[PDB]
Amino acid sequence: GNLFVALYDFVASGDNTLSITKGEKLRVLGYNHNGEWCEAQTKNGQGWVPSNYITPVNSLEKHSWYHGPVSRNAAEYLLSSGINGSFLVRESESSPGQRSISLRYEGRVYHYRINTASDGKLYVSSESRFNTLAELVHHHSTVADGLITTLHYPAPKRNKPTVYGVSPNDITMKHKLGGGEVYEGVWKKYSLTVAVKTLKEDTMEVEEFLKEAAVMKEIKHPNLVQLLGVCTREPPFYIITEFMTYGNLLDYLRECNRQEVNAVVLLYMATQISSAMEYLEKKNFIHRDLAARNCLVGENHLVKVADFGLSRLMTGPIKWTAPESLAYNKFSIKSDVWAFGVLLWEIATYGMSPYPIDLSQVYELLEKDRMERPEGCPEKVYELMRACWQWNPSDRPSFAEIHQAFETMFQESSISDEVE
Ligand SMILES: O=C(Nc1ccc(OC(F)(F)Cl)cc1)c1cnc(N2CC[C@@H](O)C2)c(-c2ccn[nH]2)c1
Ligand SMILES: COc1cc2ncnc(Nc3ccc(Oc4ccccc4)cc3)c2cc1OC
Ligand SMILES: [Cl-]
Repeated sequence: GNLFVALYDFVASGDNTLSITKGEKLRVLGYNHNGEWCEAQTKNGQGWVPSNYITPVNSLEKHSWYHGPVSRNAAEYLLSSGINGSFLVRESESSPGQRSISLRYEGRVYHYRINTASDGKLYVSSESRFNTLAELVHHHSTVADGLITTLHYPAPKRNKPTVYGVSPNDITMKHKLGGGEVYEGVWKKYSLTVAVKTLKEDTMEVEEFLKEAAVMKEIKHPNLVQLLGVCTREPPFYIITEFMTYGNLLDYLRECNRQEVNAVVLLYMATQISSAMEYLEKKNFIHRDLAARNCLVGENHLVKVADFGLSRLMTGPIKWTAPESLAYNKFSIKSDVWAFGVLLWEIATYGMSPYPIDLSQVYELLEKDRMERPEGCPEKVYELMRACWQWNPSDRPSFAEIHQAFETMFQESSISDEVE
């Protein structure tokens, strides 16, 4: 009804950004070039606001139980911390317009489809159809009516929506890491915590460091780290990226509390990384340094991938390479598929050192037959990483194929159930 409602809290602290509290009423006056920001007027003032942080009043997103387009296993992770009656309504990522209800009950997560009849009345069971989705959700929150339990408690959001650009349109240096290249720091103009990477050369050339970053600036995916800025005017070049509070994926995995980080969490991270790699491959970009250290962990196990196009740097890296990448200097997605298979072995092993096996002869060890089953790794997952390690690179599945497998691997089961 011409009005908008804020879905997430946003602190302004920006050029002309407007602070919004969840549930505030907004009148939208316009949008910026990319649409990631929109000018809004509220009872307090006028200013720019992230577009994904607010939704139209007539929108179905105004409801808490509607999480928009959500992966099936992402929804399963969302319901992992729930109780009986915990539920969410999601849009199918593979085919949009298809709606599903994910409902948690006694440790299980059940998925139901909201099918539309010839009348257009959406329904879950054929005996009760409704004109609108809100009617159906209200009815199934009143009685179960064919569901295993009533839709009682909408699931909370996993993370705030990702925005591209700190503004609609060198600086403070904090502590580095501790040791045992990348520093944490503050941007004053927007007063936000960022990560700054310094570098020397070899891969970081004179004109490549600027023309390559232009392609990197166009890297925009929820599971890919965002290149906020670059500073090439000083002998130490600065790479400004988002900040992830939990840091290294390998360090997280080795120190994590496995009761909180269970098999569903592991598949959530794997699906995130696979979707990031699918986005990178579909754009014809090669990561080249895929591994656990180059991934980062965020809130609610939000995983992002960094160090893409980095190739060199840090280095204080043999086992994550393709057999054809170090023998003949290959540049391909399939090498990244091999690195992804090693990464998934690491995830299945909770961060164990790969090939645990003489390094000085590992190449040969591969000319004939690869790591064995981790304890509890489902045979499907080992099969996937097995395909990811092929002597001929053409025989390895695409990252899109890997993601499609991952989503449909446990359609009639649970990864927690299929541990053994
Ligand atoms: O959950 C586990 N694996 C998993 C989860 C999700 C997967 O799918 C994906 F998609 F997420 Cl990769 C794939 C694998 C798991 C549980 N327990 C384990 N332990 C055995 C020794 C004991 O102390 C603890 C191990 C293990 C074996 C070797 N090291 N660790 C693994
Ligand atoms: C809490 O601990 C950490 C938090 C982090 N938060 C964000 N980023 C990190 N690492 C990073 C930063 C910039 C960078 O530069 C590039 C970015 C993309 C592509 C190429 C280069 C590479 C890695 C972090 C590292 C951390 O400890 C290892
Ligand atoms: Cl929306």
